[PDB]
Parts: sequence; structure tokens; C-alpha cells
Amino acid sequence: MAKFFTISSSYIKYLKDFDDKVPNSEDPTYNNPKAFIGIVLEIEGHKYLAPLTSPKAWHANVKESSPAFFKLHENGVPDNQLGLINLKFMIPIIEAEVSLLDLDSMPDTPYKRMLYKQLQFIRVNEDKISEKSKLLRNLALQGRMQGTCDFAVLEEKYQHFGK
Amino acid sequence: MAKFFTISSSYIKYLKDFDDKVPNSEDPTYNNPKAFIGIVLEIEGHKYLAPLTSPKAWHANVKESSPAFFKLHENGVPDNQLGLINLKFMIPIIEAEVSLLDLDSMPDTPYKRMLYKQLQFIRVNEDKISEKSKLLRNLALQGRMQGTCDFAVLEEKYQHFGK
Amino acid sequence: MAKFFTISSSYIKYLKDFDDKVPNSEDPTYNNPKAFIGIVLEIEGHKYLAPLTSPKAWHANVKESSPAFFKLHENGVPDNQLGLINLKFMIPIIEAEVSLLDLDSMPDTPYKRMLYKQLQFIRVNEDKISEKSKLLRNLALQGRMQGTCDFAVLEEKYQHFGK
RNA sequence: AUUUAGGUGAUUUGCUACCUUUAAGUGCAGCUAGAA
RNA sequence: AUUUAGGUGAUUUGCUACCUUUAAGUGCAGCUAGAA
RNA sequence: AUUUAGGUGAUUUGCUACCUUUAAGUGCAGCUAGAA
Repeated sequence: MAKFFTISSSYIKYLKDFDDKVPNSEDPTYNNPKAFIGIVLEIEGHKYLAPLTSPKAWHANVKESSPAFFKLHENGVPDNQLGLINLKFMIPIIEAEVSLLDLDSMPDTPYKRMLYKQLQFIRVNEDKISEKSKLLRNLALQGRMQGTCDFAVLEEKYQHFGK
Repeated sequence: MAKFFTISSSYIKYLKDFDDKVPNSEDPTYNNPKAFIGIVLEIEGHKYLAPLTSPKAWHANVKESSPAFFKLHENGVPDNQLGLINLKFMIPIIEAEVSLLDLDSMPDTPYKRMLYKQLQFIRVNEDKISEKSKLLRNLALQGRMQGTCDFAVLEEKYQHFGK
Repeated sequence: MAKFFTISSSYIKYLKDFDDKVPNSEDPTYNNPKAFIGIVLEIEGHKYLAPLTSPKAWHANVKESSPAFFKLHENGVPDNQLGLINLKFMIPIIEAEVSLLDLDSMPDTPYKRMLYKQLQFIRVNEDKISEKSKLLRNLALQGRMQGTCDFAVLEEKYQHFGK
């Protein structure tokens, strides 16, 4: 619970073949790799990682009640917005295709300090994040969320990676 | 719980014959009929409605611990005092002799807006109001309350109205 | 629980024969006898009383997590420090050798006013004090606390007092 | 309309919390700055 | 009188919370304003 | 990257709380100062 991961580009491409909403893993504008938080949900043998995303203007219109997102901010400093967990684009993973961020070897950077500020807030809210993940998947499967990842198709296809 | 009612004048007079502390229900001074809130208590098959009453000076001396009263005020605006529920003068009712207020059809008036501000506070505290009503009846029957309605005689006599 | 006691000087000196850290009980400079609070711990048939002690400079360096002490202050007035319960020098007692303070009949003095402020703060924290007492004894017996009373020796020896 | 129930603190002014003789003194404020 | 137990955070300055080597990082403040 | 799920209030503007059609309206703010 509450660990940062990166995901192999080839696994991302494999999943993208079946669902184009799977998060982008390559972009020349990315300063660091796409970080995921996990494991946000473990259900029916599937382990899910959810992508982190930096602030965007439309994040202002996100209601806390939406399980598609978990808004992040510094513990006790709500004005210090730290992006959000984009649960609506979480994906099931093969453990061979994911790797923990090597925080204790990464050099001291503004990004690493932000990662730790995010981590404290996530750890304190782990149960809320898992509840939102479970609810979001459940509603999306029933067609009661719009434009999330295709959890049925991803759960049907992901284990055929490399096979 | 937390609904506004009016009570037939004949039922009120019937009960008043057995207990003169039964609330006055009609008066030319009334801008609106005497409103009751209910059902505040259901015990031994008897359903109780409690009268609302507008501010009086002596209400300032009412302590929260007294189950004879439930002071009302606007949610989050304690200085906007809205009278009280006079639990000590609650009465058991016959369903045929009471009527819901027709809120969804009543014309919009300042009185109706006040009713809604009262209703919100009552809804939020419905459990407390019910606890106070039960406690008040229990203490009054043991003779440990001051000048309440005579719940024993009222429960003995009320069902024989019209029979 | 949460009662003030004095302990007979002979019992104190008897225990001091086996453990020199047992609190000094009389000193010509003392305005009042050394007051104890109890019963803070009841374990394996032993009843424990803990000495109260007035402020010392080093009390500023005491951390709340230490079960060796329970700092006292006026309820809701943290700046009004009232010394501490020195649990690390608590002792098992023989009931015949302890006496309640005569709070009912003692004349009103500033010391008695302070005693009552201490009593309120202790009463509100009774469970916390008992937890600290049990933990401190447990850790001291394992050598995980420093310079407390010798609870093993005191519990072995206290009952042969007077025989 | 019907004009404040009694209690819970070795102590308790106001409000509050709590209890309903089948069971309960918490929190805030005020005052207090005592001594081991 | 007797003059600070050690820990719990992939990170943690103060205090607090939590745990008692079988375990456990909460909250406030401080600093931080990073980027997918 | 991927640009707000729908509901819960005899009433409900924003946010929040709550519920996941098996169920659910709390809190803050705004407005209101009504009368038995």
C-alpha cells in the first residue's frame, strides 16, 4: 500500500493496443517517468496501479465525491495542491513489468521532496483511496462511470503479455 | 421523523377535558395554526406530537439538559433563535385527527421559510429530540418533572375520542 | 483511583533499607508531607502509590512518551504547571501504613487549592496514568528504563514490614 | 398559553458534557500560580 | 531529593499521537510550492 | 495526455459530508430574522 512505481513501456504499449485510454508512458515533455501509486486495489487476483498527474485547470471542477479521482495536497496545507491520483485510468499489472521507484537512492531534488509530501498524504488516506478504487471499478463495469479505462478488457487481456 | 402537523380542534378540546395543560390550539391572535412536530415518540402503541412555540423571555433560562424542551435555532447560526419544541406538552394522537402541513403546496411566505429553517435543525437533531421525549415522559410518569401534561390519563383516555 | 495519600515514615524507611531511590518522605524544609497519588497500579496483588513532586528545571526536558513521569497542569491552562507524578519512584504499599489526605476537613489553604486542581487533572487522565504505571514497571523490570525504583526487590521485601 | 427536573467532581461560579436513582463531572471560560 | 527509555513515516525539525522489540507515524506547527 | 458519475434534504445556491440504485443530506458559507 502507498508505494511509487514505474511501468515498463512495452507492457504499456501492449495494454494500449486493447484500450487507448491506458496512460501515456512516452512524451518528450516528461521530465521524469510517469509515476504510479499502488497497490490501490486487489480484486479477483488483479493488482491495480493508478497514475499520478500534475495540476490542470479542469482539476478545479473535480468534486471530492467522484471516485474517478483522488485529489492530493500537502498534509494540513490544502492550498499546496499536489495533483491527483487519476483512478479512472488505473490498470492491472504483471509484477515483472513494474518496478518500485528507488527513493532511497534517488538524488535530492524538488521532485523527490514533492514525492514525499504526496506520500504522507496518500499513506494517511490509503483506505479512502482503496474505497474509491473499488467503487470506481464497480461503477465503470456497470457503465455508470464515463470514459474510464476498459477494466473488463484489460483484465481479460493483460495476462497474455509475453505469451 | 421531523414532520409538521396540525391537530383537529375537537380532539384538542377532548384531551383538554382530561388535562388542561394540553396545548391551546385555536386563537384569533394566531397568524398561522398551532404547528406540531412529530412523531417525536412511539411507545406502547401511542404516537406523540409535540407543539412548537415562539420565543418567550423565560426561554433564556432553559438549560440543554432539560428534556421538557428542545430549543430551536438556525443550523450554524445560534443567534437566530427559532423558539422551541415544548416537549412537556406533547400529546398522543389519533391518526384521523391530525394532518400534515401541506408544505409542497403552501404559498411561499416568510413563515414557510422559517418552517424550513426549523425543519433542518430538527432533522439534524431528531434522535436527540426523541431521546428527550422518552426521558421526559418517563420522568413525568414517576412525578419527577414539573407541570407537564398528564401522560397517564391522556394515554388512558385519548383512544375513546368519538366512540 | 485518583486519591491523595501519605505513607507512614516507618514504612518509607523500611523500604529505603532495600532501595535508596524510594522517595524521601520528610525533610525539615517540607511545608507539607510528601503527597502520593494512588492507586496508580494494581498488579500481582501489589498496590502502587506514586509520589508527587514540584517543578524542577529538568522537568522541561521530559517527553510525554516517557512512562517514568506524568506531568501535571491545570485543566485547560497548560502554562500552569503543577509538578508531575514521578512514577519511576512509585512503591507498593501496605494499606495499614498509608492514610488518605483529609481533604474533607483540612482547612482551606493555597496548597489545598493546588491539590484540587491536580486532582481534577489526574481524574481526567486516570486511565493514561494507569497505563503509564503498568508500562513503566514492565520496562523497568526488563532493564529498559533507567534509575527507577527496584520494583522486584520492593515487591519481594515490602510484605515483611513489622515482622 | 401553560412562566428552569433532579443529579454525576474527597472541591465546582456560568454554560456545556454526562446520567436517569436501572448512573453518570467531560469541555470551554473565569479565577487561581499554591509545592512534594 | 534521586537531574529525558527505546522505537513506529521508502522521507520527518519541534511538540503531539501511536507501540512496548510479538508492535506502532496521527495531528498541529515549521519548512517546502517541486510535476506525471 | 485522455478535459466534473448519478443520487440522499416535504425546502437546498457553492463546496463538503453521506450513499452506490441493496442505499444515503452532515458540516461550513451565503441568504434569511419570519412566529405557534
